[PDB]
Amino acid sequence: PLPTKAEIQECTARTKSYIQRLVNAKLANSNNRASSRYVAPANLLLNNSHHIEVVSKQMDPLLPRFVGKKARKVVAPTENDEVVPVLHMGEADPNEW
Amino acid sequence: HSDMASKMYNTDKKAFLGALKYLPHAILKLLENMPHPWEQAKEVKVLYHTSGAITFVNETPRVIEPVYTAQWSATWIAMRREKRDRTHFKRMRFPPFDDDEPPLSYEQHIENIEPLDPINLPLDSQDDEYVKDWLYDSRPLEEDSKKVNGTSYKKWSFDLPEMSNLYRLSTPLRDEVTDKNYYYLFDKKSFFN
Amino acid sequence: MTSWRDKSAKVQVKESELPSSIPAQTGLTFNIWYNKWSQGFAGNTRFVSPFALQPQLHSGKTRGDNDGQLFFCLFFAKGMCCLGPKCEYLHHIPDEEDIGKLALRTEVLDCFGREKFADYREDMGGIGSFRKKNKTLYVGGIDGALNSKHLKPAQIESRIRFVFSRLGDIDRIRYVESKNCGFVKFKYQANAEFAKEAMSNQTLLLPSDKEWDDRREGTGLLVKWANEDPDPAAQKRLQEELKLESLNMMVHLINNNTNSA
Amino acid sequence: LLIHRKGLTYLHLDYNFNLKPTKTLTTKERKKSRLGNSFHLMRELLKMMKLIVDTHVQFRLGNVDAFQLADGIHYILNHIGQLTGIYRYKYKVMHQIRACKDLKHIIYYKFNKNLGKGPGCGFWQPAWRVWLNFLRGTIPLLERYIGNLITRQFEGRSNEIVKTTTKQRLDAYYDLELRNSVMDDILEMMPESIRQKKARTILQHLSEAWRCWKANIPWDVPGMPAPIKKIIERYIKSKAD
Amino acid sequence: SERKAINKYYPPDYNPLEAEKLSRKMAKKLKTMNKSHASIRLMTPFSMRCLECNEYIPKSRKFNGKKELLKEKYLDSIKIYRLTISCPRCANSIAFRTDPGNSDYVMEVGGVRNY
Amino acid sequence: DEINEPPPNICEQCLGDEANIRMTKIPQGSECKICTLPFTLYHFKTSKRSNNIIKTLICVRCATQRNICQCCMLDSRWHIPIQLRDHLISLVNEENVMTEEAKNDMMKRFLSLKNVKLGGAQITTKSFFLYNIDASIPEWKITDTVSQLLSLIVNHKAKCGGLRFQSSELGERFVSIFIIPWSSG
RNA sequence: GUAUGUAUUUAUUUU
RNA sequence: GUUCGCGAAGUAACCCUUCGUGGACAUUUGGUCAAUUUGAAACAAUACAGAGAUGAUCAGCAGUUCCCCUGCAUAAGGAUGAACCGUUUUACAAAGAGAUUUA
RNA sequence: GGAGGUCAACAUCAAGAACUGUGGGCCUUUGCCUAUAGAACUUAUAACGAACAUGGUUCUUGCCUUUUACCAGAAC
Ligand SMILES: [Mg+2]
Ligand SMILES: [Mg+2]
Ligand SMILES: [Mg+2]
Ligand SMILES: [Mg+2]
Ligand SMILES: [Zn+2]
Ligand SMILES: [Zn+2]
Ligand SMILES: [Zn+2]
Ligand SMILES: [Zn+2]
Repeated sequence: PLPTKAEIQECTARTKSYIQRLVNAKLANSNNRASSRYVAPANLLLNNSHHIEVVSKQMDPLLPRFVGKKARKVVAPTENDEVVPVLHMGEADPNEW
Repeated sequence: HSDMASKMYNTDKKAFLGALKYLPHAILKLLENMPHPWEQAKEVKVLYHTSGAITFVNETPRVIEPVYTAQWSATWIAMRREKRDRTHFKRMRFPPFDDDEPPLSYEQHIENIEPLDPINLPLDSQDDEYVKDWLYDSRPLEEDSKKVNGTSYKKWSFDLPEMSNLYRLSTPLRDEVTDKNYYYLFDKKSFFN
Repeated sequence: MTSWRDKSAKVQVKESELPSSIPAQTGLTFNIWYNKWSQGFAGNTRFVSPFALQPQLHSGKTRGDNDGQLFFCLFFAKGMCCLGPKCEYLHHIPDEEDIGKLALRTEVLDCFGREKFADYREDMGGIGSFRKKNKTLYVGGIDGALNSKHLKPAQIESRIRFVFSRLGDIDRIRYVESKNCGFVKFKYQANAEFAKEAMSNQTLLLPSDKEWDDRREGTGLLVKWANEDPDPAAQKRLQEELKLESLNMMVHLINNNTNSA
Repeated sequence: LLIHRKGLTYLHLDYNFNLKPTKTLTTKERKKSRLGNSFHLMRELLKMMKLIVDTHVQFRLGNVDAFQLADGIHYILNHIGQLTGIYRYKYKVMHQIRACKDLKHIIYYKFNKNLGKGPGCGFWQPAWRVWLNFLRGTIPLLERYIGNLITRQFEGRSNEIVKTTTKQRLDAYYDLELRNSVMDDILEMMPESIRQKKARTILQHLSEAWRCWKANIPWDVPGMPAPIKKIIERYIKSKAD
Repeated sequence: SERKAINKYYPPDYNPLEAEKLSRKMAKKLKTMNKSHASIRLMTPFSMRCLECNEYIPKSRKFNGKKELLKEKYLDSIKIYRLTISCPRCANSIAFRTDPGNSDYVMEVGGVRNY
Repeated sequence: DEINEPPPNICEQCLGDEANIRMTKIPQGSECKICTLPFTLYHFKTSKRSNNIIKTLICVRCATQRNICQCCMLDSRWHIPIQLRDHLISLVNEENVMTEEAKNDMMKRFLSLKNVKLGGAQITTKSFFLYNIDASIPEWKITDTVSQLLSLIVNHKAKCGGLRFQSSELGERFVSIFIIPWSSG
């Protein structure tokens, strides 16, 4: 069966929102006071006993924002959980080939 | 911050390089505020970084257009009168300072020494009697209820006699052409065409 | 108490007296961003501290005491602090109470309020590791005494004992005659850090003996972090201590675990 | 701070913002020490500012005069061509200078009329307007450059650095796509096993067949499976066309 | 820092002839300036044959090599130089002479010429 | 996204007795003291007025793998230094569970990115002359004991300790495992 | 378009 | 410290001053950071070396890398930027002939 | 409560010669037709600015060893 209709109006919705989150996440990153025009306590820690409140700090505009971002190279591991079986279905041939 | 060798400046040094991005802006805002000949010393509002990283001149110069033309043209006449007058006119040498002399601190040398009066003009007592008083003020009209908005200084309004005198003084800079028909093949559309 | 507790801390050095910055002519021209010198490399730059502390004489109450701050002034550990009673940090030798206060935060960071790094350092440099509690200071460059030859090693041993002995409770001391090094070991990590920062680049013998007034020309003695002890004896001794202490905290584990049920 | 931070202590700035070496430089110095148009451009620009602010200073000191001042900053704003050297690092500024000279001519012959050839002058409105607007131009431009210069100065240059095809490296890429495209086919015709030895070998046969096509030599191989010869004939026909 | 550089910043005092005197005194104490020797990159005009590994410097080969002002002076006054070149295969130094009277070179110590 | 979304890991201990706490969140902080990669940083103050400031050191990952506290760097449950808990665990079983860690750089910079966990984590002038001394006890113990009952040198190769009080009169006082005897000139 | 590269340990890690 | 007010005292004739007290106004800054040796700039100098394809002397483009540097740069340079130029054995069989041991 | 401020935030500023709300009818909300109320700022030799800069891509040129930097026109 082809995937109905009201099924795609879902995947399109959630995917669209997610991509917007990535894009807007990026446009606020880089160096342009220009590029920003195209754009909650939330923490129950442990048992929530002490709660939390999270608040951002405004950076001194001159000083570097993202004090820790520094270009460096990394080799990533490949964590192999499971094996994908590779399942397929000469003699005189070499004299040809 | 003139002398800093200390470790305590590890941030301020980082702070300097950052401001290096915003300097040419500060050069603009500084340079459009030049005091002009008839004024002695302009006084500006600077916005500085608390660590002394850089100093912005925060304003934009506003001048009444007819008044500004009057002022500048008055200076024009004074220029001509003075070029005709004195025999030896001496153009100052460039650059003003030699490379080894550090820039002299304003809080010592300059602030004590008095302005040494500017251009202005003799004007006239009788003819200009309306406009002789405030013509050369830094901001020409600040306190008036009728003549100007207020200290925010936008939306000038005048009377007839004043505009008569301003119209009189600005003759050397005035457009002088009284009719449209004078421009025949010189308007824009003849240039585009 | 009668000594330190009552009598307020006194200014070690007048602010105008503090040494200048800009270390001298290690190179050709001075450099503004880094504070170093520019081209070439002069003979390696090290010098004895003009300064030293006097534990009962200088140390006294300060503002951190009333403010209840945890961490100690290192410019006091260097005896160089110019803020006197106005100082933000405590002036006195670490005791067992105060380490009692620090005990929760002594794991990540030293007693002076600086984060520890992981790897120690190539040469066993300034600050240690947060992986391994290291209570043993390597004392080296005993030529901080300059060239005076001494009747026996009891001169070196005795003198050092009377030096670090002030700075905190010493678990053991071994000077080595063959290769010039002391190995000094304290009850507490805190006293080890404080002593390290305190006695680095220092001189020796009496307030006046012999060449004393020339002392400032000396090199000064390295105080660095010490490796383990290779001999089997102390290695047994460590293994045992770790054993019994692990045993001791298993008591806590079963007390709060028993409370867990 | 930006000069020393880079590690160059032998380039001295004077107080007129001239940047001069204090030594004769070994080659690796000249390589480390090449400063771009960001720095140098901004250097020239400040040099202009310092220059004007100085003229007004010497007015304030009483050392000059009233009128000599106005003539002074007129002389600056016209002669920035000669007094600065900004025209080196962006040659576009040559428009303004042309403009700033033309106004000069205009202003004089409506001014010196009836009196004098001498230096007396000092109507500086128009030139001021021109240099000012030019400075409006490069605010975002220098923010972009110096933005990269400094963020690169703290954070290091990007590690990826992919590089596009242009006029110089084109042919190399064309070669590369070709040899790849033949690798695929002649790997997919063969029945199973052999790869790397026959890889290198077959691609060599490619190169040889091309050279022999330049030389008009027919390039018969004493033996070789015919379908491979079909393929190589195909691709070398392509490259030929 | 341009390769073609018109000016060089000098200290604000710098009596130049005084620096010529003090630097003239300084010139004796240094190791490099006084080496009596020299280093030059050059070619071999006449080719070569090595006398150690019998390696052949085939015709004209770049070398980093060493020029020396010879105590001889051709005729009454002409300069004459002696160059040395290390062999690629073995560590061996071969020398030249430049005859101003007979334009071609003549060589010694560690190499022979092909005919 | 990836760096923010995992929430921090903090002990209840060092986080203080305050009911509601305000903490700062910086999207790029210093690197770990361990992995040497950027992360998101959190200030806070235990007390409202407390002078001291708490700064999470390590990552969320570099923590989770080791199952410790980002401010303390103590085990998440037992409040134990890492090099200990794996020793207790290693006492059970026989020889295992030591955490082998990451020398160089991209050894560690690599290692922090795998999800494997780590072994501890996986489960969760009067001279008295002194003799007869065990090599083991520290000088600190001795003098403390004397003080409790009512200045010192030891040699540990020797097993011999000398003691000078500030007055023989103390000598009489204390005279109110050892070989004592009282002699000096 | 005036290469480039290697080495430059002084201050002594417990048997 | 201001203001509203109450009470007491004093001047006073409900006002002026002092005293005591009630109420309102005003309400928690700052730190990722402590001031030279021991938590990390980089060149230079000295010694040795001495240049890609080749018999040789040069133009160069690329390609791979957990090397990067100058550059605003997705341009272009940095010796064609550098490193590369070396170490190298098992999906292993089939047939035949000779020597030794064994139901 | 009035006057202001070289104070801030949030709206709006290039289009069917063009805005918004509301009443009524038809289709079945949209949309069409009809009725009514209010429309600040900017526009006809067309535009917020009675002024006037720079950058990117793509083409055409101009210098002309090559790249930045450029020469002068166009479109986006
Ligand atoms: Mg290249
Ligand atoms: Mg070459
Ligand atoms: Mg290459
Ligand atoms: Mg090229
Ligand atoms: Zn202090
Ligand atoms: Zn040879
Ligand atoms: Zn981490
Ligand atoms: Zn904690």
